[PDB]
Amino acid sequence: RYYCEYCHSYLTHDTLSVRKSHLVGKNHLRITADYYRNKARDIINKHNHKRRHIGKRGRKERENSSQNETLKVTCLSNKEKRHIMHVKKMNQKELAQTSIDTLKLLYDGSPGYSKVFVDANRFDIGDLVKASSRSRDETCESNPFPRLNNPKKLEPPKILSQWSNTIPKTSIFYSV
Amino acid sequence: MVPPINCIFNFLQQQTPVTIWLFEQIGIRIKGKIVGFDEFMNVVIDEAVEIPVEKGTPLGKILLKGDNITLITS
Amino acid sequence: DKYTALIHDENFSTLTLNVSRYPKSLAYWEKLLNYIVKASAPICKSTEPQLLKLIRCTYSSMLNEFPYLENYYIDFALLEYKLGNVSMSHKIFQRGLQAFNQRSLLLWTSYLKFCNNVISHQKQLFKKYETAEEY
Amino acid sequence: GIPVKLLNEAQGHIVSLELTTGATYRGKLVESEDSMNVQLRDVIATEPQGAVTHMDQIFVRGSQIKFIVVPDLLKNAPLFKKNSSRPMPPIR
Amino acid sequence: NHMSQFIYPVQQQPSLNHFTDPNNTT
Amino acid sequence: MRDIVFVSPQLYLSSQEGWKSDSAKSGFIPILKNDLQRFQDSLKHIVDARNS
Amino acid sequence: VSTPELKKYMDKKILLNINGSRKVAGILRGYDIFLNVVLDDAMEINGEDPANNHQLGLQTVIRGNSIISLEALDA
Amino acid sequence: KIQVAHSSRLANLIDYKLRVLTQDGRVYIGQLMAFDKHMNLVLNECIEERVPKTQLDKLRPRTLNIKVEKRVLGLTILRGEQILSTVVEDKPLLSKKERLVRDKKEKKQAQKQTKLRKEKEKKP
RNA sequence: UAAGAUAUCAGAGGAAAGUCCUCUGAUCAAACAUGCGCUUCCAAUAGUAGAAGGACGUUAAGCAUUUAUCAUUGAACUAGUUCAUUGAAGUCAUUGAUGCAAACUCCUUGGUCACACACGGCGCGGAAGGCGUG
Repeated sequence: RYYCEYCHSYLTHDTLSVRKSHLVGKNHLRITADYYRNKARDIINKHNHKRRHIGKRGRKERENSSQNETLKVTCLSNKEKRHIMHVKKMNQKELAQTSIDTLKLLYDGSPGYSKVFVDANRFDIGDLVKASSRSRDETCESNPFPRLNNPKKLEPPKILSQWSNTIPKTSIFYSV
Repeated sequence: MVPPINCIFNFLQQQTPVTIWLFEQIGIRIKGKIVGFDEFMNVVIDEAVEIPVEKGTPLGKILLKGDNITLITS
Repeated sequence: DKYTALIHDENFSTLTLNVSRYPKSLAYWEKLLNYIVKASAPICKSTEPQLLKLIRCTYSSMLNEFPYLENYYIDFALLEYKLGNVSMSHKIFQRGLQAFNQRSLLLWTSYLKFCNNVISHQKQLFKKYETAEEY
Repeated sequence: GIPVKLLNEAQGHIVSLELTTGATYRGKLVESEDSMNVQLRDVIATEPQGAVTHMDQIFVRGSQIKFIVVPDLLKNAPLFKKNSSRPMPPIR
Repeated sequence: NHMSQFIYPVQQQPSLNHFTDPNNTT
Repeated sequence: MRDIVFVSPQLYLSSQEGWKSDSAKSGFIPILKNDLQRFQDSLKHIVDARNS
Repeated sequence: VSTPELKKYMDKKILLNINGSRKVAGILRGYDIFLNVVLDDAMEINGEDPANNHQLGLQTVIRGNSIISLEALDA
Repeated sequence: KIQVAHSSRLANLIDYKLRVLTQDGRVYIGQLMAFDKHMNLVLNECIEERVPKTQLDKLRPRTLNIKVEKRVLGLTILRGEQILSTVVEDKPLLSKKERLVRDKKEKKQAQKQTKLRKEKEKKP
């Protein structure tokens, strides 16, 4: 007999094709997509709880650290730490999905932009994406002069929220 | 489609002379008419000659073993 | 064959002769190329050497008129990549970076992406990035 | 046997090879059969004396494979669970 | 997951005097 | 090559040597062998301005 | 046991390496469970492209104990 | 170094960092995870180690030091045909007592899933 | 891919030959316990250490070596050599690759346990085996 252990279910009618109908079935794909999403975070979320080995401290260092004053520690509340871990987890999700693609935005009206950045129609990748519009025929006859009320200004540089109040308050020149 | 065992058979009945490249170690090519074959692709060759790699001796009726068959060519 | 059927076509004789009449216009160089690729549409190792050598001398003669076209140095390597000789793909990034005097961003970005896959040697692949960042 | 069942778990991910001639292929793995023979798509092929090329599609007799390197996140797919509890099968 | 990592910077104007007009020529 | 020839106008309008070569030389444009006369006919006026 | 699925390959030009050094390009007709393969209009490739290259025969069948790789040089 | 159990077959020594030899004189050293009827095996974080041709005159009979050129390749599936022998290198990260503990908690947890699945399939 | 099987041996018994089945011995195996003056290992604080393993780290363009296409045509030339043109293929590298050696930095591991500073065992563990009974 045969079964798929992501779904945990046995196949009802065993043939080769019923397997392939289950192997590329919508239900089964959503399981195996979700199964590896759980094993991804679990290696990171279950952080290596290391084992400590405490040495018997010296007579010398015990006197040199006694004269040194005891520093204050900061412990947050349970309600506080449940929110701050909700934030810091959601922040690391953002740094995954940045993908800084300003450079594609800069060469928009150039003479080979269809052939290099559209990426349905390169050579290296182009045959593979057609399986799984802005065509390759585009030349520099259409849109001769870019600035004819068409172009958008460059989106300004991003900044950190936490340190949003380090910015100089006034601009040097008067913008419109 | 044209399966190989099907297409070995179309040298048997057609009586065409074939050349058969062997395993690269031995260093000879055999040629002559393929009379008949088995399930294990070992064939009998009629009026065979052993060419080193056009001065090679004639063999006669030779049963060739199917481990050493690399190509069979017209 | 596909090659000789393209020479005896009418549109090849007019688009070529247009370029030799008006070299620096570009929009005729661009039509001479955009047409000649589509006429060999399956552009794999299959297609015949007379048609590939001709589509190589269009590119390499066209970049010798317009050395500042970043995309057509990328697009000419990828055609040499898919056809499958990465020796000749490097050689035409080297000739692209030297055209800009080593200091163009799009070339060094779309060189290194490619260069990750084919260098397969640790110390030398980081040497590409050390040489890159100083320019 | 798990060694082979793993290779089916790696469809559509980048893998490597090493044929017993001493070549090294590395491209996305499209098909595999039970005799450990594979079809790779969009590959980079390294000849035994170092020469590298690119080829779109390749097939290899499974008999000549020396090893396959798989993505490292399948190290904890459920082939490797020792104690597994399958449910009672449906009646045919 | 309410707030975000980054914002575009907002900034105050310098009130438009003769010394800080970017179109000025005289 | 066959049925193709490499020509550059910058060496021809200035009337210099080697303005055509059949081998794949650098900076030359590939035109059909039969169309070399239709090439020369178009540049005749500019050669008349260069001459006179 | 199972037949190798080269169903998408057939009737395209195909280069393949026989044992170690010899490379043979032809148009693939048929195949079997052992990967013994048969192809039309074969040509043995070498270092010099037109010079050392010579054609083999009209139909040739290869044993699957000498296939290493089999690249499909077409779509 | 490490003393292996005097009657321990290849099925027993899962997680033991092995030292597998192929026919060409190249060695793959890693944690074993599966095996098979015809003895092809899945190592976890293996490293291939080769003696280069230049160093090999040094191993001919006369402290020797050998420059072993190694390359990382994580999670392989070897082939059987190629293996020549195996030898044991390290022992697993977890104890012998602790590998029984993790079995019984997983054997308990696996059974809990089925009964929670069967009663979620029965009524709905 | 399929079929078959679930330790072997020997004896007594039930339905001259063999099979089927049952309790009695021997041997074999697994799991579990449990012992051995059994074997090996388990890191400074009376000090700023050290052991095993690494580094796909640095010094470092170290030092010492050896390597960078073939064919066709003309000129000069000694009696091979250089220059120019035409074709063929061409991993990248020469700060490389190959051999030699050191120093430094940094990473993962553990009983950093208890008693004692005392002229060839029989402290309490844990880890790894070997051997023996049940």
